[PDB]
Amino acid sequence: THTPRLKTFKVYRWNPDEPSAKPHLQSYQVDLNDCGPMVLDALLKIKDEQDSTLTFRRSCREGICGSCAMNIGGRNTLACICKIDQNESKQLKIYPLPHMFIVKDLVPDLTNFYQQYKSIQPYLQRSSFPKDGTEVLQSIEDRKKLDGLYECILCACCSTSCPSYWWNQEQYLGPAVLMQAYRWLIDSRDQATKTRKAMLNNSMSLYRCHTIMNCTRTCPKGLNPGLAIAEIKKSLAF
Amino acid sequence: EMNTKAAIAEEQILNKQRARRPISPHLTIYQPQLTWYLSSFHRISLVLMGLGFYLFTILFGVSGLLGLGLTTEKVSNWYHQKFSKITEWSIKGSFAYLFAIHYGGAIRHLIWDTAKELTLKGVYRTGYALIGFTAVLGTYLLTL
Amino acid sequence: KYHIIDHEYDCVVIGAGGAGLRAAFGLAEAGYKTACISKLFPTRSHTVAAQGGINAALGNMHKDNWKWHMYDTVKGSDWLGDQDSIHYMTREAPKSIIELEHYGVPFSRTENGKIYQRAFGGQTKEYGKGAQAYRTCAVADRTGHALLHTLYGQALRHDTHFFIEYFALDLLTHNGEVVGVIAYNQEDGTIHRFRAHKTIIATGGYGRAYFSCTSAHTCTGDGNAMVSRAGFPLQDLEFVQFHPSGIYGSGCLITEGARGEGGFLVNSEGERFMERYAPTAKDLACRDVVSRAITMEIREGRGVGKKKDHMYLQLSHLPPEVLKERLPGISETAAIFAGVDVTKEPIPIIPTVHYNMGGIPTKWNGEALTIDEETGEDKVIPGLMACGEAACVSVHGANRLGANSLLDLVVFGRAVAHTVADTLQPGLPHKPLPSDLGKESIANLDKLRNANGSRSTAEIRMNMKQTMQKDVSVFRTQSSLDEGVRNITAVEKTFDDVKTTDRSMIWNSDLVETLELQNLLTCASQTAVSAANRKESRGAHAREDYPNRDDEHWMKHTLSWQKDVAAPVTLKYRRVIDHTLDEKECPSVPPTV
Amino acid sequence: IPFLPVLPQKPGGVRGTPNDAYVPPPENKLEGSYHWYMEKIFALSVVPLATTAMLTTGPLSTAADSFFSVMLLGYCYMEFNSCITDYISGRVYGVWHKYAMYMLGLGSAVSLFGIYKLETENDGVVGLVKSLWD
Ligand SMILES: Cc1cc2nc3c(=O)[nH]c(=O)nc-3n(C[C@H](O)[C@H](O)[C@H](O)COP(=O)(O)OP(=O)(O)OC[C@H]3O[C@@H](n4cnc5c(N)ncnc54)[C@H](O)[C@@H]3O)c2cc1C
Ligand code: SF4
Ligand code: F3S
Ligand code: FES
Repeated sequence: THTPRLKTFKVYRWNPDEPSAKPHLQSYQVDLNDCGPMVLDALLKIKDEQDSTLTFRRSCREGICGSCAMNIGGRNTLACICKIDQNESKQLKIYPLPHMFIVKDLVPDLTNFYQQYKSIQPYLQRSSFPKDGTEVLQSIEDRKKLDGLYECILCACCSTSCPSYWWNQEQYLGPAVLMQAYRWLIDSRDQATKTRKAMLNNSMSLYRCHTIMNCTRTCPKGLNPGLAIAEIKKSLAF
Repeated sequence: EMNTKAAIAEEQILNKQRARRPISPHLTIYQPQLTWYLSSFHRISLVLMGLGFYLFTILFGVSGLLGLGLTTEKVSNWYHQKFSKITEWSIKGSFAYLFAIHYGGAIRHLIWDTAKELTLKGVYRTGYALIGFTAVLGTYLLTL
Repeated sequence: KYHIIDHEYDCVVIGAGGAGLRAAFGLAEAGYKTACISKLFPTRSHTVAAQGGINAALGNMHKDNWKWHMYDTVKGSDWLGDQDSIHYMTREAPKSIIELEHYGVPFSRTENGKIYQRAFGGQTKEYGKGAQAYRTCAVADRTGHALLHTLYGQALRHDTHFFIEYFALDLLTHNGEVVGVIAYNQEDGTIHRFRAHKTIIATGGYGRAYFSCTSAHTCTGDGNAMVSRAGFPLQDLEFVQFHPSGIYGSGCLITEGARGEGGFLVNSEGERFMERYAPTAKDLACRDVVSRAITMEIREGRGVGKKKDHMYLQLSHLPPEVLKERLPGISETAAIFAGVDVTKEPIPIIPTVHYNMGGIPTKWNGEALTIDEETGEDKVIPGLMACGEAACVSVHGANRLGANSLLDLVVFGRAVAHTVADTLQPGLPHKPLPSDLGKESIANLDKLRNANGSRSTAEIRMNMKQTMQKDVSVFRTQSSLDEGVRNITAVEKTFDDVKTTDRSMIWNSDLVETLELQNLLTCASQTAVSAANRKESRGAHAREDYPNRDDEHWMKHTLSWQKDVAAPVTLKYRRVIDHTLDEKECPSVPPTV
Repeated sequence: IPFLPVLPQKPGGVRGTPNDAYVPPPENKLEGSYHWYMEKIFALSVVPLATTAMLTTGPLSTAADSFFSVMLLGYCYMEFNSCITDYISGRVYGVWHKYAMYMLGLGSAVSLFGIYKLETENDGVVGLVKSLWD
């Protein structure tokens, strides 16, 4: 009854127990009828019913942990939100995140990214709390300023699409870490900002941005890490 | 002491594998978008027109100390006899648009460092007006 | 063949979730050499997906008193919870939320300048006889995501040696007491052998044993099985909670704020479920009576659907600016998995497996338990503690109250950090142990790696998932439960004929996902066995052939033993505590209806 | 960049473990925040003064052309300078980041003298670029 339609996925491959080989692209034919409407539902059917040497990261299938972010069909996006077009005449190319030292197949080494998130000090730095032991006070129009900043999931689909982070990624902090350096500047209860605005005032940590905004274009959660850099620059001068 | 020999015995078996990993490709797979195709024509357009501003002034500088006596009407009539007739226009037609995509590109950038129009709807509507401004100013400079 | 690398710490923590992180900087804020072993990066866990609120009797929207919050927790468990842990978790709840704002959690504010509290389901004030209460203390739709990213930034303030992407294999036991773990460095391919004094298990729940769950992909029971492979019991495994609102087909979750502020469970004929087939008087009750309300409605035939195993829920009566300010994250998870927006048409709904109210049996101060096999009293395991979802303090008992499991992590993670500081001294040498310590797990990692049989490791997982959805379900009797015990022993016996096609050692994602099947068969065989030996119906365990609650013969927890896969299961019982910590601060409630 | 020598780099891109923080360079606001001011000054000047270089019929006055010819030098200096620290950096080339910053010294200090022979002897730089054509 159900005549099978066949799309052809083209997945990047490497195997670090034979590093003399070159990374290549391998073709898998997936029966599109008994498969889910997303790409992670198609990359898990390959691992179950075909070659299970394929490795990748996945945790929730909803889009909130940021663990299966790859380069699907040309742009950086999350593989459990990206939708297969039901048109079985064209192919699909799945790559890892661009310009990262990859580990096995589609897993990049995000170790330099976790040492740069540690260094903007992501914790509150007050010095005094109210006398009857209750919470600190904050009005609604100061709480409105954080909307669009605290809800980043740390996927690095913005950092690894920025040509300045493709070359100087060992000293430039990237658009993902420079937005979270700004979530702690404009918090109304964070009374030490003379030090937060002093580790960014060197030659290349904030000023290797040229406003070529691939970041705001490719964030899958719909945030704006390109506007949130251009308020730090407007504050470090003024 | 343990835990100090554990961060040395593990690093030497980690740095032996870590130095054989490849680099995933970055250009030649990324998607042609408007955001890095317009701000890679703004970095080019000041290198080419910037070399033509340096090179036409050291020639008036190294002939300032060293006595050569180069005048404006001397180096201008030297230019016209040199290149062919279709070449005198092709440099003239390339450098016409390279000025207009940078003169229209310096106006655009100065809005962006006051944090205005930095949404995703504003980057595209002040990026289509950059394509209109090039084709009506750079064409006007060819008639003159 | 294998590289064995030794370490030497004071308190190692397994798991870096919401409950392993809170007990890993309360430990490093006292002078201890803490270490946190995790399989994922600490902000990729399952408590990043929580979206409700944290119950606390702050009372900044009306009058409130925590003595009433104690009554709704014990009534909501149908009197199987330990009533001295309810006294502790509810007393220290205003302190452990105001403390959570001094760490910098962006709590939703009110016009006064204080923390905003919505109205959740199950809590009413004045001792169960009064109006509905407003205690949930919420960020908008991302309370779980803003609780991880603050506790992880706070555990960067102190020194805490994170060992990210290590897979813990087994507990190192010796002469009846534990001394540490043995992990597996997933990035590199070496075997690490940590040694500690008070190892703390905060792994998480098993949810992937069923076919359609709302858990993550990494929520295999990995800390319930490590304990039971050493000989220790697991407590109350048959009580599994079924959430009444999960999307058809995939199993994704919509919140209970979709019915906490305005929500109509809408049938095929178009009415609200208030009476006359399935429902009680007050709506939006505890999830036990509202999920069994649904599965009988679609059984009779009053359920909208193409195959008519399907339901509706509208979100159109609300104003569209309160569907934006208070519930924005649900609006995207209903438009991409269902393809229907939440402002004009209803959305598909089915009940799926949500939370597991069982695990390692625990005191109220974090220490694990067992029984002495002669007198049957309690007896602490020397050197092992547990906290989180993988620990059964029985503060939830038989039915977990809604939005009460994020208070479980902050309060009982703070308590685990304090009771080590009163007992263990900082700085103490370790006893010397033999050289092949942990040799049974290297022989078991090696066996699953060089496997060659007939059945693939993704086919045995489909026989287990289709069995426990069919038999061990919301409506169960002792003629289909017995069919489940015979089937889940058959799927267990064919694990010695598995097939693995990846002999590599650096990021083996076929050796990890076949160890997550060994862990999920030990957890799943004692769920169908421990439910075929409970002839009563309370909470989320309902029997078709014994429809009344027996308070005199079944007021007891259940303990279960199973050493390996395909081994016989034995069961024994212990008495549930029924007295508080202070008879003058609060009096214990009597068992009523 | 061919014909240059390269410093020995880090094996794989990183050294250590994810709890080893990245220690930032000290505050050097003559290369940081002040350099952002000497980039907007030369951009807010060559935009209006080039608009009064098409709306003029003859040449410009020597006063209104000498102020336009220094600002075009500082504009093109601050874009060749950031193409040095972006591509010929100092982790991967070492001392040749500082030598190629000296070729923007005495290869641009003799361009300032070359303007002085175009403002007094001849007429300006907009008089030169119109004289050729276009
Ligand atoms: C969909 C969903 C919605 C929920 N919504 C709410 C809500 O609104 N309100 C509420 O109060 N509660 C809610 N809960 C319940 C609660 O959020 C979670 O059950 C609870 O947070 C789990 O936290 P935990 O610390 O127990 O475990 P987790 O947070 O799951 O900790 C798991 C971590 O343990 C580590 N780990 C696991 N296995 C291993 C291993 N083998 N080796 C090493 N490390 C390992 C990993 O780091 C992993 O990240 C929800 C649960 C779910 C599933
Ligand atoms: S800004 Fe967006 S793309 Fe970048 S890490 Fe955060 S969620 Fe991901
Ligand atoms: S793409 Fe890069 S240059 Fe800035 S605007 Fe975004 S961080
Ligand atoms: S699995 Fe959580 S983002 Fe795709």
